[PDB]
Amino acid sequence: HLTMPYVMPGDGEVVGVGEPVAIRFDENIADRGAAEKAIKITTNPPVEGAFYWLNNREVRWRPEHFWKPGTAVDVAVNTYGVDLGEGMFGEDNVQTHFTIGDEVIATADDNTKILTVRVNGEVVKSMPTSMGKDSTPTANGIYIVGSRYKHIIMDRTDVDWATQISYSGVFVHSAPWSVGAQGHTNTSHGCLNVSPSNAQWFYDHVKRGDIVEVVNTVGGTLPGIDGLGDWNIPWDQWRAGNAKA
Ligand SMILES: [Ca+2]
Repeated sequence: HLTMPYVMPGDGEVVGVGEPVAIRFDENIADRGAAEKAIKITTNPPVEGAFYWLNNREVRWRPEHFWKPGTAVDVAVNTYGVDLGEGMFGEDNVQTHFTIGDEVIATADDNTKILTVRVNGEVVKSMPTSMGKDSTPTANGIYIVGSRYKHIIMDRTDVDWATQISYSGVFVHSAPWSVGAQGHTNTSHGCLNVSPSNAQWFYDHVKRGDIVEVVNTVGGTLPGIDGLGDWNIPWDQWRAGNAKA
């Protein structure tokens, strides 16, 4: 009858301008309103933001637009002993403080099959890419950079320099097998294939909460409730929330 909250990002982290605050509970939350009320987010410079649930256990908070670099965020999850519905009570409080770093937005345009990395509005890197085949396309939309792996076995394929950008399993990563197609032809299951050198560059130069935007593919749009797809939910839907849904 107790539920523990877990907050991301980590205390003292510097994250990108797309990073939502995430409060994840280890049990389903029946009274989302109570949970939201128990979570106090302070921003400096102050910016309006709102809660939206990605699933029964995890709520996100973010502003209407990407964060401003330098913004400091304090999160107080004051859930200890709070009634969260159906006889479940918050086990404890948790807190985090984090800050926003540089604006890093990488745009993959299916028209050019180039991923262009912009840091604070400035092009710093361009890399040929091979995106999802027509039958398995990469969805368009805004993706948030999540975890990274120097090496990972995808699921069985060994992969180097893998930067995760969706929970659905889209990564930017080393793809030595499609170097010839990069910049020319889509060959993947959905991942953004780039050269070993470019994948290592990307891995080294991004951080959690940086943004990848995919445009002009034959896919649809990445689901807002993917896990890293938050920004695809239009603000008016996000702000309205789903506490009573
Ligand atoms: Ca109850």
